Amino acid sequence: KVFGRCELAAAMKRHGLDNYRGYSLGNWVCAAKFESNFNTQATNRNTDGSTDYGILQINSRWWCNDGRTPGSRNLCNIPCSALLSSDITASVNCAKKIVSDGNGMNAWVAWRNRCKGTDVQAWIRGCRL
Ligand SMILES: CC(=O)N[C@@H]1[C@@H](O)[C@H](O)[C@@H](CO)O[C@@H]1O
Ligand SMILES: [Cl-]
Ligand SMILES: [Cl-]
Ligand SMILES: [Cl-]
Ligand SMILES: [Cl-]
Ligand code: NA
Repeated sequence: KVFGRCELAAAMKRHGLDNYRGYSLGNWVCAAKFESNFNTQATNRNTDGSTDYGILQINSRWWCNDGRTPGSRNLCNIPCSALLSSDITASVNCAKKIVSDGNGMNAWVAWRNRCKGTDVQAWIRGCRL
């Protein structure tokens, strides 16, 4: 599923992402825009053999199990395919664990390079919420 910008903002807010760990909703919408272009089915292979999954491009190196990243962790205790569902519940719950691990949203390379320090509120402008 490819979300609309305001559709995704609503779903993230319903699942309690808005200001989670101090990150306003626009931060999460911006991150998903640049990690996946709002596509819950996005996947990308990393150079070390791991893979990033779903609308927030969560990495199998640490967070999910895909059966093909030897030596990795599954800290969210989910199959990576659960991060590709049209329902973002699993991605949100895993993102809450990631952002709580001490580094905040710097765990998302696209947020760090393309959202951090910008006017992220622009990403929820015009949505009802
Ligand atoms: C929280 C998380 O899994 N972030 C990943 C990061 O691990 C990876 O290096 C990158 C590759 O483009 O995509 C995502 O930002
Ligand atoms: Cl915001
Ligand atoms: Cl594995
Ligand atoms: Cl949803
Ligand atoms: Cl922080
Ligand atoms: Na893993």
